[PDB]
Amino acid sequence: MMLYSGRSQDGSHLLKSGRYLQQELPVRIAHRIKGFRSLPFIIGCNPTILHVHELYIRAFQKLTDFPPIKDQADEAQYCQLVRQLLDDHKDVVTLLAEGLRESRKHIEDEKLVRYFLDKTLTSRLGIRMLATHHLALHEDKPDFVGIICTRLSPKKIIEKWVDFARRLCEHKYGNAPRVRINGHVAARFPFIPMPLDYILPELLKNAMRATMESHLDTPYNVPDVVITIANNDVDLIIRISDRGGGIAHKDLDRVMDYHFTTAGFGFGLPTSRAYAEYLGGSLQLQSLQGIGTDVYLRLRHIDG
Amino acid sequence: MMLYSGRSQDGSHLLKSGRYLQQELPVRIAHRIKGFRSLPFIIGCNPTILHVHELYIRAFQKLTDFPPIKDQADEAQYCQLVRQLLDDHKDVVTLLAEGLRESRKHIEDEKLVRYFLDKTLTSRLGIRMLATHHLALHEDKPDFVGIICTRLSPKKIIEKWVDFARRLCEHKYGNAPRVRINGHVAARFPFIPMPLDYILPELLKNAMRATMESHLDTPYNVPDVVITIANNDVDLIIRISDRGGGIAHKDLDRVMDYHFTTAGFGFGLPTSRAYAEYLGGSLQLQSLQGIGTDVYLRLRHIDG
Ligand SMILES: Nc1ncnc2c1ncn2[C@@H]1O[C@H](COP(=O)(O)OP(=O)(O)O)[C@@H](O)[C@H]1O
Ligand SMILES: Nc1ncnc2c1ncn2[C@@H]1O[C@H](COP(=O)(O)OP(=O)(O)O)[C@@H](O)[C@H]1O
Ligand SMILES: CC(C)CC(=O)C(=O)O
Ligand SMILES: CC(C)CC(=O)C(=O)O
Ligand SMILES: [K+]
Ligand SMILES: [K+]
Ligand SMILES: [Mg+2]
Ligand SMILES: [Mg+2]
Repeated sequence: MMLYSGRSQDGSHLLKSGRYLQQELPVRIAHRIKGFRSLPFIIGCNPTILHVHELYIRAFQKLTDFPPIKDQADEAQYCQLVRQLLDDHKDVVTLLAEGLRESRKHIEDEKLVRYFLDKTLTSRLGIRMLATHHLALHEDKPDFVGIICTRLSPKKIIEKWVDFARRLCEHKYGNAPRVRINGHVAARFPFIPMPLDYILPELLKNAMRATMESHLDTPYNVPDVVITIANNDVDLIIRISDRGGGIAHKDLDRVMDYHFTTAGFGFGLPTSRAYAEYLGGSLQLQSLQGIGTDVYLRLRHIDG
Repeated sequence: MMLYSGRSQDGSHLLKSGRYLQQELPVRIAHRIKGFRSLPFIIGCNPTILHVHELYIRAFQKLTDFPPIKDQADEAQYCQLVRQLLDDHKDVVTLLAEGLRESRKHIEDEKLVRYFLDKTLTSRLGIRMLATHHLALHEDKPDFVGIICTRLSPKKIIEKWVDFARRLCEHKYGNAPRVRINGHVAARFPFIPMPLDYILPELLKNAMRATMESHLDTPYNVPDVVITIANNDVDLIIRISDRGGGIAHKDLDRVMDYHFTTAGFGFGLPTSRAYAEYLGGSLQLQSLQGIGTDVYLRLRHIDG
């Protein structure tokens, strides 16, 4: 999958981009439909799963019904369709979580659901990146070409999600750990924010929850979460280290399972890992039981 | 393999211990000999490998020639033999490193040498622990039963090796990183020091070297190495985190190979990992290229 960095004045690059998207979306949607068609019958019969299955069929129908893009007029209407579909599918992760929660227990092969979700969610991420990139090409935001930030600061985007997670945490516990950021705090490079926008708040919420729940006696005084940025020519590494007591030995093999939670659907970790690996990186956990957890997010730098 | 914690007044436990050792050593030595007999011919013909092979045969001969232990008089002489053998074999790791260094290049299957060394070095560690434990049973050291410390402080033993590594480092570079220790600094529990005595200085030397070599402009002012102790009911975790620049992507798949070094034989990491895993734990590396490395040593608590 490619994100067109091309720019032009007649607006021809918008046409080429739209034509590529028009070519690409139906194919990738068809792959998701095949995934639904191959789900174990008893899972596929779940009304929420069926609802999502039908959304995808409906998406494929609308996309294939759209005439080949001939001019900017057509391209403009196609963008309307894509916006509609993006919105129609915005709750898909949540619907799948819900539909699978109970139903998947009716199945011996637990590998199956994991594979279906990894494949379905990462293909969806890719689909949404492509579509959103095309739409964003019409925008005149500085330092962006579509959804590509030409000079992303890891520190800045981390801070954005830190403020977000801290507010959620303060609402629930009356306080939140402070976050310190160190390492390559001045790094700036071309990068696509979207996956960080998913992953970072998931990891931050986990770290803050763990910290508060292990400090119930001193909610007014909890250990900082410490984030380290390492930027090299190959990848970006973001280490998130907390003193929230660690992931217990008895839970460790379970925490990367969809649905597993000690508490919201238990999707944060497996989804984040699937996204990271889909993009050529990884997500690794180091548990110091009794002390805390280090989470390492790695993402490959831009292929230009 | 079992370390007899039994104690008695007639000195009968020394007899039982000796009889067990007399039973156990020849068998385990015979296994090492089989390992030499199965080495690729061209490696087995290396004169240094042949020398080590012959040492093991000679060990097996002496052990099997020793009459069955009947009384404390016999047990005492057996201890003399064991002391001799421990001393005769003290340079074995170094001889194997040397004999294998070139010779192993004459071999397609690089898996072979790794397996031979993992197996040979860990079996040897076990053999030396057992023998040294028996000898130590004659000692009256407080807080020890043989080589088992009844109340080991991880902080204390870490500090011992910190002082050791720092002196080596200062000798070579004119300075050494300071080391801070945090987490469960007051932990005390029954534990066998011997494996830590191998592993800790290896990891500390790596961390200090990396730190000095990445700070050649400011040898008088280098970042601390930070060690975190986590003690729980399952394992002991010792995390050693440095700011020495990390292990490069191009080296990462090689650093756990025997002989691989960027500089002394390149044995520190693979040996430490083999020892940790032999004892039911592990050794894991997290590289933040451009920033530093976290090394996680885990060792299972005592099985009583
Ligand atoms: N930093 C952490 N410290 C301690 N436990 C954690 C941490 N991160 C995740 N976990 C554990 O992993 C489980 C799975 O996390 P996740 O997939 O994000 O789902 P959720 O947060 O919805 O439970 C959590 O319920 C929690 O028990
Ligand atoms: N903490 C560290 N930081 C950077 N590089 C490291 C670190 N630890 C190990 N290495 C790399 O791994 C290689 C292998 O280490 P090791 O097996 O201990 O052998 P040696 O120290 O003899 O080279 C080292 O040469 C070094 O390049
Ligand atoms: C292009 C849309 C159908 C978006 C999509 O695939 C999804 O979010 O599920
Ligand atoms: C008992 C000894 C022979 C010691 C040993 O096996 C060794 O160190 O190689
Ligand atoms: K989970
Ligand atoms: K090595
Ligand atoms: Mg979560
Ligand atoms: Mg070393």
